[PDB]
This record gives sequence, C-alpha cells and structure tokens, in this order.
Amino acid sequence: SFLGPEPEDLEDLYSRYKKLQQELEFLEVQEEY
Amino acid sequence: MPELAVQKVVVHPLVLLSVVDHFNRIGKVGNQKRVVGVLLGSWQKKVLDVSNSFAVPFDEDDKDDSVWFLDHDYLENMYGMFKKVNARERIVGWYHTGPKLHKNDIAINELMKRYCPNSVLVIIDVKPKDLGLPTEAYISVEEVHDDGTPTSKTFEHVTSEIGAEEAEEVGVEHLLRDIKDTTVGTLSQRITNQVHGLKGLNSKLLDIRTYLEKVASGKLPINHHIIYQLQDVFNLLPDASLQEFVKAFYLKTNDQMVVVYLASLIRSVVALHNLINNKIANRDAEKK
Amino acid sequence: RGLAVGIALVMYGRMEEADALIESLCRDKDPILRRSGMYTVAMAYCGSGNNKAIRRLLHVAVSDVNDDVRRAAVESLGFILFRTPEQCPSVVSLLSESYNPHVRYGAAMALGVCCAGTGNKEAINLLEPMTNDPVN
Amino acid sequence: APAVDTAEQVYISSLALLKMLKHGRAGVPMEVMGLMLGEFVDDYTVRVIDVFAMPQSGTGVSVEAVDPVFQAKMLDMLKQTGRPEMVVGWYHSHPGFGCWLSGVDINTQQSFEALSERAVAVVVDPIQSVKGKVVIDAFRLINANMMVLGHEPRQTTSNLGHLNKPSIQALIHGLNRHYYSITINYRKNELEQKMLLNLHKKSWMEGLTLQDYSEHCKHNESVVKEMLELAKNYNKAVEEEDKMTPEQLAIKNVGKQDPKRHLEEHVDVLMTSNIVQCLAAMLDTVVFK
Amino acid sequence: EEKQEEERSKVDDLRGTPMSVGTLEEIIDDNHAIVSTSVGSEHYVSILSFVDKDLLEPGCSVLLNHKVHAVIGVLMDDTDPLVTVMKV
Repeated sequence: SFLGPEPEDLEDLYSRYKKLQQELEFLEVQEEY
Repeated sequence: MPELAVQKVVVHPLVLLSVVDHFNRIGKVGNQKRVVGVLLGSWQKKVLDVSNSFAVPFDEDDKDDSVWFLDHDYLENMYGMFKKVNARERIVGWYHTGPKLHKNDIAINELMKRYCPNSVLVIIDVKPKDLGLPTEAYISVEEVHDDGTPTSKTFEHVTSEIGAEEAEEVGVEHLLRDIKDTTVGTLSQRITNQVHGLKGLNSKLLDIRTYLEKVASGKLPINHHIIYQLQDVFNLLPDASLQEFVKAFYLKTNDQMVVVYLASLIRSVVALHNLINNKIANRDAEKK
Repeated sequence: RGLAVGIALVMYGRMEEADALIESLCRDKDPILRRSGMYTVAMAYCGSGNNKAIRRLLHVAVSDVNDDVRRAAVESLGFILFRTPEQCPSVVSLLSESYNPHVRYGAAMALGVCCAGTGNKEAINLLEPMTNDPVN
Repeated sequence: APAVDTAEQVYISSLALLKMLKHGRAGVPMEVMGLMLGEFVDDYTVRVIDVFAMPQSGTGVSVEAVDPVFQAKMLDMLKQTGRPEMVVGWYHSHPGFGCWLSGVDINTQQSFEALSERAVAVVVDPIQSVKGKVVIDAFRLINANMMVLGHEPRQTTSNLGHLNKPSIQALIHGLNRHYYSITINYRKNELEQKMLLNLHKKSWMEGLTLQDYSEHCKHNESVVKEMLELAKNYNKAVEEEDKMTPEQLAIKNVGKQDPKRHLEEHVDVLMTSNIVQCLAAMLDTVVFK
Repeated sequence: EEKQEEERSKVDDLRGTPMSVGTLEEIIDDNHAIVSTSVGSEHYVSILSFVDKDLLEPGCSVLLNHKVHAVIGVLMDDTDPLVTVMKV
C-alpha cells in the first residue's frame, strides 16, 4: 500500500538500479576509450 | 635538344598541392580538360630535384586529343622572374595532370624541349594514385621492339621517389593534422606496413596478368623488356627454413611481478586495519 | 562559419539523426566544416545520456590533432552531460591532463556549461590553475 | 585610424608557407622579399594563397628592390592565366635582423600599403626552418594618429587578438615601437593532406622482404652477448629488491634503469628482427610459388 | 609613486636591454661623443637619449643602445684594475 509492504521494497531497488546503470555505462566507456 | 641531366627524379609535396590549388585559381577546370604546366627545379646535378611547378593554361579537348591550346608567351616572361626567386630555378620539363599518357604527349614534348635543357615528362596526378606514389616520371626515348615495329618515340619509365628539402620538410609537419600510423620508424609502424604490403602486391599483380592477355589476343604491341623481366621473377624460388623465438621475454616480466608482491605482503595488515578508522574520519571531515 | 554553426541549430530535437551529420562534415575539406560537425550531435541530443556520442567526440579529437576539432569536441561533451552535473569531471579530467591550449580550452568550458545550475565543488577547483597560467 | 584599422589574422596555405621558407633559406645572408597573392574577405580574414618573390640583394631589403614594374608585370600574367588574385600584402625574410622591422623594411611596407590599403608584413626566419621549430609572424602597420587617440589595443578588436612575444631583446622592443603583431592559422583541406601522407609503391614489397639470415645472425649474436653480461647483474639484484619504488632498485643494482629492464630491451630488439624475418620467410615462399 | 615605476619601464624598453658597456673618454658638443666600447672594437657614437653632455663625465662607464650605438647615459663609474690591489 503506502505503509511499506514487500512490493514497495521491490520498487526501491528497481528504481535505483535502473537510474544508476546509464551513469555506470559512461565509466565503462572510459575503460575502452 | 638534350633531355640529359637526369638519372633520378625526386618530387616535392609542393608540386602536387600546387596543381590541385591552381585548378581552382585558373578557371575551376578540374581535369575536365587536361592541363599541362611547367615543371620547375634544379640543374647542374646528375639527380633531378623538382623543386616546384606552376600551371600554364592548356586545355586539351575530350572530343579529340590532338587539339590543345598551350600558352607559349607565359613561358618566356615567367623565365626572367624565376631568377628573382632563386638562381637554381629553371625549367626542367613539363607536367601532365593524368589520368594517363597519350601518344599525343610526344607532340606536346617537342614544344617544351626548346625551353628546357633537360625536358622530362612527369605525370603528377590531381587524384593521388593509391597509397603509393601519386607521381610517375618518364622520359622520351627512340627505340625499336623485335615485335616487328620500326622506330617509335615513346615513354619509358625512370625511377621515381619522393624527396624533400630542409626548409620544406619542417613546414609539412606543422601543417599536418594527421599523426601518422604509417610513419615506418619502429615496430608499431612496421607491423601496419606488412598488412598493407600484401594488399599492395595484389593491386600491382593484377596488372601484370592483363598485360600478358592483351599481347595474346586483343592485340597490343610487345614491349620486350617487360616480358624479359617477368620470366625472371618465377625462376629464383626455393622453400622455407627455420626461425623461432625463445622463452626469455617472460622471465624479465615475472621479475617485476615478484618485487611488488613482496612489498604488498608486508604492507597488507597495516593498510587493511587502518582503513576502518580513516573511513569514519572521512565522512565527518567532508561535511566541514 | 554562419552556415556550419546553423546546421546544428536546425537539427535540434531529432536526436539520432544528428549522428549521421558529425561524420560527414568532418569528411569535408576546410577545418571550419569539421568544427561545427562536433556541435550537431550535442545540440540534438539535449540532455539525454548517450554513450555513442561521447565516444566519437573523444576519439576524433585524440586521433587527428587539428586545432578546430579538439576545441569543439570537448565543449560539446558539456551539453550531452548537462542533465547530471556531478558525473562530468572524471571524464573531462583526462582531456585537461593533455598539454595543448585548445584541448584545455574545451575541458574548462565543459565544466562551466554542465555545472552552471546545481554545481559541485570539484568542478570549480579544476578551472583555477588554467586562469592563473600565462597562456592566454 | 582607430575607426577602421583592425588586424589581419592570416590563414596561410601550404603553397605560401613552404615557398617563403625555401626562398629565404638558399639566399642567406642575401635576404629575399616579394608580394603575396591571396584573397581578402571579412574585414579581417586574409587567406595567403601563393607568393612570388622580388630581387635578392646583399644588403637585403631596400627601396630599390620595390618597384611598381615588377608588380605590374605580374598582374599581366594573372590575367593571362585567368587567376583573379589581388595583392594581400608583402613578405620578407630576415636572417640578418630579428623579427623587429628594420628601418628599410618599414619604408618598403609604406609603399606597398599605398597600393593595397589592407597590407600585411611577414618575417620569415629561414635559419630556423633547418631546425624542428619554426617561428614566423605576420604584422600590420599602425598609424601615428591611431596610437595617441586609440592606442594599440584598438587593432585587437573584432579578430583573434593574439599578440606575440618573440623572446626579449631587439625583437620585442622594435615590435612595440613599430607595429601590432597578429597570429597565424593554417588553412588545410582533406585533399591537401592526402598528398602529403603518400609514400611509395616500393614500400609495399619492403616489409615483405625476407631479411638476410646473415644480418639477422649479426643481431642475434649482439643480443645474446649483452644479455650474458647483464644476467649476472640480474642474479645479484633479485637477492634484494623487497621494496617497491623501481628507481631506488636502479641505483642499488647500479646505473640508470633496472637490469631486468636492460635484458628485456635486448630480448625485444631481437624479437623485432625475428618478427620481420620469420613472417617474411614463410610468406614469401608461399605467395610467389 | 606608481609614476616612477612606469618611468623606469618606459626608459628601459627605449634604451634597450642589454646595454653594451662603453667607456666615455670625452664629450663633443654637437650631439656626439667618442666612446670605446668594451667588447673589443670602438665606436663613434651620438649623445642622444636620456643624457646631456654635462651629465656624462670622463673616465666612467656608460650605457649604449645595443641595436645601434648612441650613448644613453652614465649611471655607473669605472674604477681602475690597478687601484684595487694597491689600495688598503
């Protein structure tokens, strides 16, 4: 709901992991460059 | 007139650049109508140093290759000026902008010989021919072939290379916005050259075979020298032997690996325990 | 100059189409054409994170040393990078390390454009030794 | 006047740059000069396309060299070719003076200015063309009325505005009293590059070439002998070297650079000779066969 | 003030550094002086630029403009080599 069940716990991890990937990609490119 | 004072023809990078630049300047012709211009350079030497070139307006038709215009008057007047620049600058011959020579070129050559003391027809191309030389040098020769051909005036090749002068060479580096992966000074450059070498050989190799076909049928006159040289290439053949490398490169490299690792082994306990105290310190330190 | 610089501007907001333009402009003669070839991809993508664009700008500048292309290449990164301001110094530090005013010129500029709104401490600091230097 | 005189950032092409360096070089200490052909666009862009030169002399640059006859004569040739060029300015070379404009050089620049309002003056250093650094500058004259009212930073506006220091001494002092110096850019084109990069047809086979066993053997003998000498050093060296910092290890093992690195350097030189020979050895036999 | 600082800069640049030393043997009043340059070969200079005929003094070291020798002036005095040893 809006208390904090297990799916909210799902949303949190999802959000951070996704957002964080494009920035990690620039760093992955630097190794190659 | 003599065509004598040549055994070698070296050509400067200046020569090529002047022809592409000059095309726009004159009229924006662009090899629509082939241009012949004067070839300028040194004299009183066995080797020919082509210092320079300037265009003369020469249009040769594409209806017909026997009709051309060649501006004579420019040549006499440009003559006196060359000495103002330097006294090593005199008219050596002429340039053809390509794509190829003609039979017609013998006639263009007779006019130019009056001015020069060592006329040569050097085809500098407006397009660079491959990654090789963009220039080929030729000299007019009276020869017979045992093909049943009596006396002809034709062009036989004389060895071409690219040279440079001390002033000019420096200037070239500054201008360049390339860095050169084809320098050919070292191992890194040398490996690239080998890959290209194989490709070069293939491009050259095809031509040799088509020439042989033309003689066979699709009748073409035999240049006897070419056939004589061809047969020589196939006879030298032997088979290969040995050549190998040692385990030594590795040994040195491993030596470097031991030294660091020993320094690491003493440092480890110190460095790893301390980390936790410094870590805590950092987060608080950062705020102020 | 007016037209090379204009190509970037019309191309705004198409994103991917611009990729095609950087390479072609560079292929054309004069250093001026090549310069504004760097600006097109950057204007077009406008605050979207794109891996491919940053790589190309960087490689063109290093590989072929030309004054116009190296300055323009670095400057462009600050616009693609604009959306997140903290990420930027770590990429840009490597261009600042190279001894060459034009390379330095963009590397400095890149930090100012990206960090302009919400800034970061590190960005500002990097600029100061270049200010201090006798090279104008 | 401060109200219409601005500096001229000169775009110098390959044809002009090379021509000027060569001409000065051969003449030395005889100095060479000339008019520059180019085109003028903007109110500040001059592209220097090409140059021809005026009479050399053993006193160098003088009033006597400059005559309208040479220039006028050239212009008739320009018509005949159908080249359009107007005169952008003039050049000279000073091996016998610094970058400062000599007293005869200013006189000569004033005449040339009457003909083309926008006129540039170039010092070439032929001597420096021998070494791998070349220093040349372009300048533009500044008017006496301009200085008092305007001051010299007025030439700097609406253009690149880089003002050059060619060391200290006479060169800098003369600069300040005489002219405003403005920068150099190079014009380039893709085609122009392509010409320069070109090598030889012959280099194609050069790499391929099977390096003689004889020569190789000379190299092989040379490499094993240095290696043996160093091998000892290497052997003593490894007993110690418990510490990092490789330079300290170099003083200890004696001499600049580690003996491990010396042995590798030799192994690598042999490796390079070997690489051409073995690759070439199989490669040659198969392809001609 | 700031003013003398600028007077120095302005005078040094016109004057031309390096100044090549001369010795002032005597002054001619018409705007010339007879100088012997200490380099090895003597020059017949003009007295022009930041000095007067009377401002120059005999048996002294003087400053010459390096590019073209005119006598800029006497700041400095010349002591003999002999006198240094003798004197106590």
